[PDB]
Amino acid sequence: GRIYAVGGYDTHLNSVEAYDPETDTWSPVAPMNTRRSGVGVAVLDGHIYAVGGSHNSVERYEPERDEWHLVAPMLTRRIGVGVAVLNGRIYAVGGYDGTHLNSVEAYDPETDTWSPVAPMNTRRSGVGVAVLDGHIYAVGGSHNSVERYEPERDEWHLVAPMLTRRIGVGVAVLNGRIYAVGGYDTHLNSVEAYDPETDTWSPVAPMNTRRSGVGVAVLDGHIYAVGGSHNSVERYEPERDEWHLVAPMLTRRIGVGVAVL
Repeated sequence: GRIYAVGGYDTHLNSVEAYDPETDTWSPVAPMNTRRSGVGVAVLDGHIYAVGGSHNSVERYEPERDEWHLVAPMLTRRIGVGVAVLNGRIYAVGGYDGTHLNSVEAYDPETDTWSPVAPMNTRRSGVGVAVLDGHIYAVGGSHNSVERYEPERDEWHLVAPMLTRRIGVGVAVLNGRIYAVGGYDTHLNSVEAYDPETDTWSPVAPMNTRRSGVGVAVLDGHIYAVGGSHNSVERYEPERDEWHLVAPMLTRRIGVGVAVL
C-alpha cells in the first residue's frame, strides 16, 4: 500500500503525505482538522487514526473519501504517545500530559469510547509501541527498560532492556522481531532487534542518519525510517543488513506518526 506520514513538527503540522514505493514519490493527502506532533497513528478496519499530539482529540482518516473525521477524545491528554492496535481496539500508551504518563487507555470503535487499561510499570513518553504475538510492547521512553502487555490478564510484564536508552524511538515488527530505531540518549543512528523467543536484543546495522522523533513502518518486507531528522527517509533491507535512502518527504517532520494503508 502506501506509507502515510501524519503531522509532526517542522510549527506543529496538520499536513499528511503518502509514499508510493512503486514510484518512490511522496504525495499530499487531505490535512487533519488538528495540528499534531508527538502524535500516535494506527490502522484499524481500513482507517488511519491520529491519536493525541495536542498542539486529547482523536481523528480518523477514510482513504476512499480522503477526509478526516473526529472521534471520541481520550480520557487523558497525551503527547509522545505510543499507539498500537490489538484485537480490534486502539491502545494509547503513555505520553506526556502538558507529567510523564504510565497510564494506558483503549478505544473501541464499535462503541466510540475510550476505557482505562492497566498502567505500565514505568512512566514513558516518546515511547515506541508495537504488537507482536498478541502482546503490546512499550519500548523506551521518559529508559532502556521494556514492558509487554497481555490483554487476557490485563497486566504489564517486564522483558529485556535494550542495550541503549532511547527517548523518541520508532518501533516496528518485521519477521517476528521488534526493531527499535533511533531516538535520543545525543540523537542515535543505532538500531536493535528484539527476539521474543529468547527475550534478547541484538544489534542491527545503523542508519545513515541520526533520528529521534522518528516514525517506522513496514511495507513489502522492508522497514522504513521516516523523519526524526533533510526530510530524509531510509529503508532497511534485512537480507543485506543495510539502510538505503529513498525519496525524502515534502516536509520536515519530527515527532511524526507513520502508518501503512
